[PDB]
Amino acid sequence: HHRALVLAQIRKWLDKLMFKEAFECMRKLRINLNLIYDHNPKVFLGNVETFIKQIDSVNHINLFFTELKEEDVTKTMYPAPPDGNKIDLVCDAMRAVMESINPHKYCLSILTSHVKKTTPELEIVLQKVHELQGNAPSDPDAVSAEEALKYLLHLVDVNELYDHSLGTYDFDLVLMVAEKSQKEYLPFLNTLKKMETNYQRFTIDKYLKRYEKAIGHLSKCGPEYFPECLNLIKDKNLYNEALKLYSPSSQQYQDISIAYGEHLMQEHMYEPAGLMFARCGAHEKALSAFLTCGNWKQALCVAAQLNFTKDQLVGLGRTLAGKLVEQRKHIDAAMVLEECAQDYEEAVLLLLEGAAWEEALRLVYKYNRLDIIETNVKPSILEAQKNYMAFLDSQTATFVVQNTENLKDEVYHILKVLFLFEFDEQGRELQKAFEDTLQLMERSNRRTQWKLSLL
Amino acid sequence: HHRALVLAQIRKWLDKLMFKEAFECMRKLRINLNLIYDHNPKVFLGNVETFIKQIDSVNHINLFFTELKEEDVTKTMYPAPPDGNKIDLVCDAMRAVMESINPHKYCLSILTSHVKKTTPELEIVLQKVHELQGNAPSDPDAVSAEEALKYLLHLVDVNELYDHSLGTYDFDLVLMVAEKSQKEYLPFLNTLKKMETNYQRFTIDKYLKRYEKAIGHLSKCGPEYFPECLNLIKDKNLYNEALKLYSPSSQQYQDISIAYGEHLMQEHMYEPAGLMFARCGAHEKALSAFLTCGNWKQALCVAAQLNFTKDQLVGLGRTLAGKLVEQRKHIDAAMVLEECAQDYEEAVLLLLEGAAWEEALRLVYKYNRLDIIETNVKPSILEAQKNYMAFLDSQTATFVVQNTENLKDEVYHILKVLFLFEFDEQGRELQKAFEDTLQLMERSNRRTQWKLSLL
Repeated sequence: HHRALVLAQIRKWLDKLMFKEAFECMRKLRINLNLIYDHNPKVFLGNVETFIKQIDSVNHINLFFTELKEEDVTKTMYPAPPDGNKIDLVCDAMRAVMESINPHKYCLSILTSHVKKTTPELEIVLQKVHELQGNAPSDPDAVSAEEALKYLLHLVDVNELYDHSLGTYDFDLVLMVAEKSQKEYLPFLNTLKKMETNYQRFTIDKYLKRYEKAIGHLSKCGPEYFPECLNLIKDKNLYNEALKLYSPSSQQYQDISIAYGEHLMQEHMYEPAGLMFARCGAHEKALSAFLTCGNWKQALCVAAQLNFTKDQLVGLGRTLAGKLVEQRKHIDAAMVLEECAQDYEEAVLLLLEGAAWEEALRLVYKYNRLDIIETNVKPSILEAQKNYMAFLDSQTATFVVQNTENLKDEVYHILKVLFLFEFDEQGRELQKAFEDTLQLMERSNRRTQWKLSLL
Repeated sequence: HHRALVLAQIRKWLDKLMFKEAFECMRKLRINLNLIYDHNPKVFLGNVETFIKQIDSVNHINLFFTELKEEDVTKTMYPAPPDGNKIDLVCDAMRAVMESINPHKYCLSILTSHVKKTTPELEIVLQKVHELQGNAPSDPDAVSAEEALKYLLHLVDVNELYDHSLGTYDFDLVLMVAEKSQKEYLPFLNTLKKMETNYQRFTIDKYLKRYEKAIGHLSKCGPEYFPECLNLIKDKNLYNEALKLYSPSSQQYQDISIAYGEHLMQEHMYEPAGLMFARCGAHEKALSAFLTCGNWKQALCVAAQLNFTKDQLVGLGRTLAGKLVEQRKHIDAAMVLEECAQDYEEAVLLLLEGAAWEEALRLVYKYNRLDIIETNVKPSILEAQKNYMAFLDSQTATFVVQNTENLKDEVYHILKVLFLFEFDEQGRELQKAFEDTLQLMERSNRRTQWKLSLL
């Protein structure tokens, strides 16, 4: 009972926005500092200004930062009868208030609110410690690039604080960190200095594994470096970000576009590669990329961009109809056959293979081939008939989620051609049949019509 | 407590399949007879044979029938700590046992199990009382058509028992009912007798409102009666059942088919009418029926069955493309325009109107009209772009069931033509945009891909 009396107090203090009283006492009985947020997140955010202002101190408001955990201490350590990420909301919201009130007094704390994010923003923290090199000192009123290094050192690995210096490119800043911490690193700098401005920065970023940026340099230190650069891209997969670098219509932006074709190819994402080849004017490549997947619409555009003869098109049409057949895209294969090669007969058989009765039939009359009705169309209907019945045992008796309400359309369609051809018996059979096996599904769909009043 | 002791007994008797003990006692304290089924339906059905056999009596097993209600007396009157319709299961199951054991002893009861169904089968009951006229008497061992009328009279309205006599067509049976019950009905019979066999039965069925059967007669009493008959059909809507009457290829089956066309027309079910006209060889009618709805596939078949000129087809194609446009079926309207009238330009604009970018574009190259890309295609893409963004505020902020996962396809499709045309900015914009407004929907879909690695 000795303890619960204190925590009571603290919960009432934080309730009356008295953060100092609460905090001063928490720190003296070593109670965890998260309480003062976790006790009520919606209130603490929305009163950050009056929080910051009550612990003016920078030791105190940094001691809060180090102690701040992702987890709610109200669930576990101090049991009690948001927007998103906690560490981030608090580091952000707190920093915006410190930014406003006095960026110069709170420098060391604003840096700490970058280092402590769920993904420490050390890139940003060092662009800030760099600016402290220029425009300093303005009296002991501000903080020097060295007073901040002493402090950051307690919070950031030394190998990681050094690796990030180099990121800024400012060498005096880079020395500052090695000397005010961990002289067999002087070889790197002393050869680095002897590189031209642009290629020096490339080597630094390729070394820090920052490839997207390291390309942003090699693109500037000359055209005899384009091959060394093209390599990086090829196998760091920097295709997207390298295109925005060189001007379009450049013979350099051209090679990067082809290599992106070739990489997309070798990755079995064939359609994107066909679109890239086709944009950068590589028609012969885009045609065999569009062929390998079943994109005939595009395939025929690229083919016109190459001026195929009426025959070379007939030949192409066939090749595609094959690729589409082996992708079970029968209706599509038929429509490339009747468009490109005027193969009336093959098209009609493929339409029937994909249960396109009405279109299978339009073609028959468009060509005086009424003989096929007997040979192929009526037999193909009657056989589908059976495969549709046999499927309503197979899927009725033998039955989680049954979307057999999407052959709702397909039955509608075959019912009409059944009636047109005097097959009433099997018509009424399927009508009745599909009806029951469709309502006989109510336990614990849509209103779209497929019936034929004619049966 | 005086009562619950008895009901206890009865529940234990019915439990030990002792129906007689139970029943004998139920009838003496006027307990409701439903108890002996409602106490356990799954058991009583499955022991009907031993039930029937224990009340051999026919008074007793008829007294059960009259007392049998649809409702469970176990829920209400006698509270207790199936397949379908109760009255029907019991009347059926009980009748099948009485049929087997001795159709002649149980005649009066088998008739009662027809009269008591949820929809009393009086048609069937009278075909049975008719058969008792022929093959009688075979001693007092059976029941005469008159001994059954005395009994049925207690159970069936007299006007309804008479109306059904006439249904059997046997006049001696018909007299039997009027005399052994309610002589100013003799005019009907005495003129009815003077009709030929077939037309006499027509008049009886038209009088009993049994039209489907009354047509089955008029179709036989001559060809000068076809007009009187055709009328009945027209306005009793007996089109389906009248077709199975006359032989196909009959000029009588022809007129019934047209009138069914005309009736389907006047009912705004235009597609069925177009199929009927088209089956019975009424092409000119089926063409304007297929036109009025948007069925161009069929429309073009019927048109070939009439040998339209190359021009009369161009003209038809246009007419359909209009009907399809006013049914917002843009892609279809375009495909009738490029097929029937070779209107390249109109088709391309309509495809764009229905967001068929890839097919809109195939056409452009199939005709050297690259100028349209500028004038019409690129502008139409960019505008869709906006209507797709503006729709992701309109449908994201302003939001039960949101199937905005079916424009999943349509975005995929427009993304590719965006990239082909150097519109990366609006590409990445829509990619990013649609992505969030698609995941930002998780609270309390599919895995189909629409992304472009190229953005």
